Amino acid sequence: AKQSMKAREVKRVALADKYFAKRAELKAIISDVNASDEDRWNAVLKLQTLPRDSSPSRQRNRCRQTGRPHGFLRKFGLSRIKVREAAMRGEIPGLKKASW
Amino acid sequence: ERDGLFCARIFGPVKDYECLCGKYKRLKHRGVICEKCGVEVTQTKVRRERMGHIELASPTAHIWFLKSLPSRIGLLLDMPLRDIERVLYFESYVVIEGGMTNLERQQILTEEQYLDALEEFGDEFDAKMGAEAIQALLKSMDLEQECEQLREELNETNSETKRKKLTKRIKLLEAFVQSGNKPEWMILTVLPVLPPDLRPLVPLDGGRFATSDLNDLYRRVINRNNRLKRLLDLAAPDIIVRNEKRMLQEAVDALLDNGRRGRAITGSNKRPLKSLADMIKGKQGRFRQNLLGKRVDYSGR
Amino acid sequence: HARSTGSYSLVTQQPLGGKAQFGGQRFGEMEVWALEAYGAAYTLQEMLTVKSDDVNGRTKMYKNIVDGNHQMEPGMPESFNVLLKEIRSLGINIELED
Amino acid sequence: RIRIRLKAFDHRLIDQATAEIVETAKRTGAQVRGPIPLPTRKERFTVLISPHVNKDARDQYEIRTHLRLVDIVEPTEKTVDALMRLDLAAGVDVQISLG
Amino acid sequence: KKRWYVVQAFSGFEGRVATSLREHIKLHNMEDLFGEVMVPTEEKFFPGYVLVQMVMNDASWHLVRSVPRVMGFIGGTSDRPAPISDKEVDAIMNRLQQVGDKPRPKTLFEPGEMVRVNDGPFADFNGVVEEVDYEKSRLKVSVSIFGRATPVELDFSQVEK
Ligand SMILES: [Zn+2]
Repeated sequence: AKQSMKAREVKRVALADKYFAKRAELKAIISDVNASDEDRWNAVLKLQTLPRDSSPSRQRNRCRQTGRPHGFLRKFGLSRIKVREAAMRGEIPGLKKASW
Repeated sequence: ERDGLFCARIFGPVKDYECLCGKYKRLKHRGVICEKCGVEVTQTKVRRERMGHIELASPTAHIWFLKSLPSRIGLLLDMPLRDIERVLYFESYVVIEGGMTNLERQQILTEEQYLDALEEFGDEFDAKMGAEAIQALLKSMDLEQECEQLREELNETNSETKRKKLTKRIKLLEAFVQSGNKPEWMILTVLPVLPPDLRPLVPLDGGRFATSDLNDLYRRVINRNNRLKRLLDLAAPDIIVRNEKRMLQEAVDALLDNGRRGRAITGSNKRPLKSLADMIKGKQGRFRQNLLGKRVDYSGR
Repeated sequence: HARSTGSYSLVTQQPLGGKAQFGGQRFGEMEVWALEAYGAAYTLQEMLTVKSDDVNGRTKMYKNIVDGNHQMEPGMPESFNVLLKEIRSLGINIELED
Repeated sequence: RIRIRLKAFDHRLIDQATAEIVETAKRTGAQVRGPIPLPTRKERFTVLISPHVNKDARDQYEIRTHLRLVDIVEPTEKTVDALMRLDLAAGVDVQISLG
Repeated sequence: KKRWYVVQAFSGFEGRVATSLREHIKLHNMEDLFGEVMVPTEEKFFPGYVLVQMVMNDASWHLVRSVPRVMGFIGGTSDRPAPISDKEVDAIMNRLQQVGDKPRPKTLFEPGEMVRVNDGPFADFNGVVEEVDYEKSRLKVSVSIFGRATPVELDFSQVEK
């Protein structure tokens, strides 16, 4: 991936980190069946006001080395291609070719 | 003990260049202090020069400046020794800048004198007791102002006895102004503790530790100070914290110069235990036993 | 009894007392007066700083004696530092000026 | 009782660790329960090995996390400092739990 | 009307002082001159003082000081010793357990990473606690004292801030 994309991702992450407490609270408020209608409405509107990049469902998991969006693995934080390389080199602990 | 009298972080590591607990067993990083050890990292004689301090919950006046004959606080606050001790041992109250009432500044007050005054002058009125009150008196004692007054009093009188009584009071009043000694430094607020190496804890031949007398004195002052902090947390009533602060006052006064107060405390069995001033004074203090006369190598008999 | 260099006490770094404990003879107070009464000044200085108390002074002395030097680096008695810690452990502030 | 959960990727290493722990236990205290082997986690992964395209081209890796359950029935005073100076070999996550 | 007073005993023999005091009351049968005898206790303040509901005659004063292992009353003077208060009894009645209440049903000592374990098998040392299970009263202190450096489920009371 590009540098720019990576930067964007980072920014998104930062935003998420920032706005988590508020956003979560808002969500809770919206959910809460034992609450006022007007309040709920306000909460809904409030959420809209907050930045979009603040959402965690905005940020894509990219490879930590290359930034490749596809072929990702969570345990390693790496795209398949890089993961394989790591494995070959001995750089991922415990990981070896499996047969059964 | 971490962190007691013989601490690690407050003083130093028992072993030379070693964390007593476990890290640094070579000569590379002399100084690092991990959270698992709460220990400095220097020499074995480093603890002999380092001293600790005990945050005394309740103020305690020094015994060397209260009972020296003549007392330093006796001829400075123009108050008889008898009356000074009464208030100091929570047995008498002392006024401090009352206000628009019919009472002096040096004049003391008793339970009956305070009770009636309490219902009388309930507003602007101050009448404390103990070292705290004494400290205030000393703290709020314009040295310079007294000088002129005393000097003018000595030049406006002919009384022989008074002249000598006034010249001995003004001599210690102008001498305090000549130096950087404050009047509120007489009362001990931050009691200092002697280095462990200087109060050594060695076992004799066997399995028990023959402990020094100063460790008994410091351990009692710290036990009482912890009790007094807990009672001021719990808001105990007046008579409980008066006995608690009085026991702390007597504990500090017994640590500094034991036996100058009424009958000296004792551990084993009836013999009194030896305090700091008894490490200085006497035929077996430091002057006459280790500094004027020393034991000597390259010698025979 | 005779002693060149034996064990040293713990609280004040001076030699131990007695014969069973391998100790040195007490150079008492009246002997200090009797050396003030002559003009012997270096004899008394090594008699109460080098030979007795100062630990770095006496290790410098032992190296200098086994190398033929015959010279003392004086320093301070460590028991005077013990006097400073005992007076300082009161409310008294003793120091060393300059 | 002190339950001890050893976890590692290398099995030999884990075994070595376990033995060491047992040794530590047995000198100080008494009645070590024993080194009980729990099931191994074989966390598998498939990945495409081509840079671009070839889907049948694949490598199947795995990480074998081994478990060793060591238990100590009587915790004495001394037993607590048996393994204090003896930290175990690297690449072996231990997990002691009293009661 | 019987007012309260404070008695000092040899600290450590306090329950035996309280029992001997009740027995001296029922010996010298001044039953109308004593109400109760309090030694309060938390899951022990006050450390060495015995509270007595009493009146003040010199006979009852000699009675309480003739009870063995009792030093004396604590007051302004020894002629007429001092009762304590009554305005601080109303607030003490509403609350009598400030050092062991359910106000904080979780953290008893700041975990953070500076605690020492001494209760139970593991004892005397210290470790860093990352996560904690206050709800189920559990701690994940990675104390490196006993063993390598793994989190050992410890008890709040077992550990010490
Ligand atoms: Zn260390």
